[PDB]
Amino acid sequence: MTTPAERWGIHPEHFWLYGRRPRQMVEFDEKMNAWNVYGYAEAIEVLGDPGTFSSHMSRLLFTEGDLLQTDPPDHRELRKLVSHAFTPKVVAELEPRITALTQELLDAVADRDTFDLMTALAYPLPVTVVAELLSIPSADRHLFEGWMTEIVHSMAPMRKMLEYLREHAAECRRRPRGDLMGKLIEAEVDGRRLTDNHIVNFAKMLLIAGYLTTTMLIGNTVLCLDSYPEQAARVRADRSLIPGLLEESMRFLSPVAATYRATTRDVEVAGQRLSADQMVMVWFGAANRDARQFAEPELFDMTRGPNPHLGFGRGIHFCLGGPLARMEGRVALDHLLDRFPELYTDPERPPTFMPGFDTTGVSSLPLRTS
Ligand code: HEM
Ligand SMILES: [Mg+2]
Ligand SMILES: [Mg+2]
Ligand SMILES: [Mg+2]
Ligand SMILES: [Mg+2]
Repeated sequence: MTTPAERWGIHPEHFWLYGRRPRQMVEFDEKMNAWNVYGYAEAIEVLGDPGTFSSHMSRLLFTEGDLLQTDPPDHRELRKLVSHAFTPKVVAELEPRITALTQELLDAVADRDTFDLMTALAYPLPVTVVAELLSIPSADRHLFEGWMTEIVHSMAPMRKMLEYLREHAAECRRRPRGDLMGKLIEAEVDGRRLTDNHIVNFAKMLLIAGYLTTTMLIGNTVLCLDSYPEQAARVRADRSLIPGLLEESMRFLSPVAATYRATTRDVEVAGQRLSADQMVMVWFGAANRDARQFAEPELFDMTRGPNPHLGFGRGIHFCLGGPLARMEGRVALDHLLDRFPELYTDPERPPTFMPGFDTTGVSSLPLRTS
């Protein structure tokens, strides 16, 4: 069966998408001036040692409040403080709103013969969750819909969004409430109250981290359903397969193909000697194709497994929006299949993908009913 990668030429440089093995699981590149980690076990080792493999990228050369760029102990405190807003409890509380939105979005395309799934369902979806968590007024949510689209399209839309979030942080200081913003106002990291800049960077981080990759998740999954008809038929007849389907979609096409790490000391990984102050690229996409961990990794199999892929990552930085992303993917797919009995890709209007080399996901997906 022809994979999505072979059908449309998804990231030809991503050799693992075409069943090709890396010569070594840890390889240095002179052109990139960075170490590449391709193996599953080696990835877990790198991700499991944040003291050696820092997340603070500025070391190799503003980021305060941004969890992605923060190491322990500051990371430990800041994550612990915001953890409550990402639990399965918050997932269940937000589901009816996202369900309603999914219905509304699919009402618009219900009678269409052709439609782009990305612009119809995938793009106008993920903002709502983050907007709810950041207590963005419902009237200002359209602004974030526009801003996030522009940044995806390509500095100017980012400037306006940061400008809004600065005043939003100052407004929430005048309005005390038991939400995520309110807890950030009363928060203490390193024995110090977080300034507006800390909260702005956190808000910016959350918006970026909760948008494009969720969009890629929706796109990639439908792309996989179109490539595997026998498996897609089982999904329509058994909707309880959807959670497993989404997990495999992330293994097969990891929206975040790689994350970045920086060495703090001389370290040996898989016999390779890494020097201090060097960039390390941890390829989630490559690690998800490791046959030492996954049986027949070249095959798409929704029935895995359990499926311990690295699409959400691994370690202390493990995706906080993990539970929220799976839910958003589930609701989007379930209702999409309910509304459209038949969905097909168009050879005349082929799907396009994000150019980013550290990503693997759909940018546009034209669909037809017959
Ligand atoms: C399917 C879509 C998604 C993908 C591909 C994805 C990818 C990731 C990955 C791989 C990490 C770990 C990063 C690392 O180790 O360096 C992560 C953490 C994070 N994610 Fe998820 N994610 C997704 C959904 C979300 C959602 C729904 C949110 C929230 C709205 C979110 C916001 C974050 C934030 C703020 C972090 C940083 C947490 C930390 O550093 O402790 N991402 N995202
Ligand atoms: Mg910095
Ligand atoms: Mg700086
Ligand atoms: Mg099949
Ligand atoms: Mg769920």
